[PDB]
Amino acid sequence: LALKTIDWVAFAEIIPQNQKAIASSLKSWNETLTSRLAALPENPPAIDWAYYKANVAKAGLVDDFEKKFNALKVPVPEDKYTAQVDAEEKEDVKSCAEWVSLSKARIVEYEKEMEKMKNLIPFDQMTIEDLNEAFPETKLDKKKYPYWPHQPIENL
Amino acid sequence: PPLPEYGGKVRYGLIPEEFFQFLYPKTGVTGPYVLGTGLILYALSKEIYVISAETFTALSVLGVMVYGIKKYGPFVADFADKLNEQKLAQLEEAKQASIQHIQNAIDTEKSQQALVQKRHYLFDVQRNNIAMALEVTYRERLYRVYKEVKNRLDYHISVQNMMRRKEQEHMINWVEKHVVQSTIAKCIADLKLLAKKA
Amino acid sequence: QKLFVDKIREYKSKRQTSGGPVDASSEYQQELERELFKLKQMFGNADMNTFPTFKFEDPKFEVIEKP
Repeated sequence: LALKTIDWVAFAEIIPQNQKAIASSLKSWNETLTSRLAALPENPPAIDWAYYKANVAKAGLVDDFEKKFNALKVPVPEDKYTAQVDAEEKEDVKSCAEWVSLSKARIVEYEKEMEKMKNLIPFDQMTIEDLNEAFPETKLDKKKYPYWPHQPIENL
Repeated sequence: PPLPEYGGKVRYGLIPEEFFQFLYPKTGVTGPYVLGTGLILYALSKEIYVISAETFTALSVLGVMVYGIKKYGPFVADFADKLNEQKLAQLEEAKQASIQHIQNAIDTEKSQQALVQKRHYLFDVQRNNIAMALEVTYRERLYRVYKEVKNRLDYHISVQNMMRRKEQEHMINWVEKHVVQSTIAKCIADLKLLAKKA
Repeated sequence: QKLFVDKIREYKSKRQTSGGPVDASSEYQQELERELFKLKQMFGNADMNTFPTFKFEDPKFEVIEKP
């Protein structure tokens, strides 16, 4: 009995919106199957023979029934389903690893940028060029309005 | 390159304090006033400075301008400093807001990391369902086989016992309806039992 | 003792059934047939005197990976 305990809201967080129905069906399946497994014990109570040895006056019917039962090996079904989901898991892990590395790169870059902004020049000592380089939103569009004051008059 | 705080310490808006301290060790508090009055009396007397309507004018203008500064000076001063401090506060708020924006971006990316880390519950749920379904099918098979074998066994023992019942009841009814057809000896026994009344 | 002579003689006559498969029953078959009929077609319909055979079904399954 190899089961993996699970959160469920953590499951709910990681369902891309294209397949919420499939996943919800899977959750329902999980719970109904758990109940079904609880709905019956592990192994059947094997029939004793004495109660039928001393009661079934039929010749060799009880005997050969018991024996062919002993001579019966119920086919334990093999999955062939798990290995492929394992491979799918593998690929997903790879994609998540590359995505997360890219995100860590973006993260350290944001960090460097924030640190630049953190090491600012005291504003009173700051030439307009340093304000410009600190915020491109403080840069006159000398291209689109080439004459003074290079911006909408009313905007002043 | 910052601005030095203050100006030059001019006096009357016409003479800087450098001149007064310049003369201080030589004639001190009586130097400049005397030099000024002497020079002005000179320029008056020797027809150096002509007195005409221009005096009327320039005195009116000096008067207007002295009243002007002395009245509306503080207002323009504090308006200037208003403009400066306001621009400064606005720049500080732009800075803080940008810092906070990028910090939010960082924390959101970290959240992305946490979730895509959490991802694997999907695959372990799939695994769980697989194994559970398999063992369910197996146990169902075992109970199927035990059920069918028990069913055949019961069936046989049941028909056996039912035949036992039917034959037994038929036998007892046979013997009752058969003994009937079969001596005053019983009558003598009746008189004996009655004699046993007491 | 009437019923005691009855008991002994009738018991010795009843144990005398080695020759009688239903000991001079001569009837009650008309209902015995349908009785065991009911009992059978209530327990089942197949040959309930031979060993049980077994088919085994297998589960349904799906595409599970991201589509």
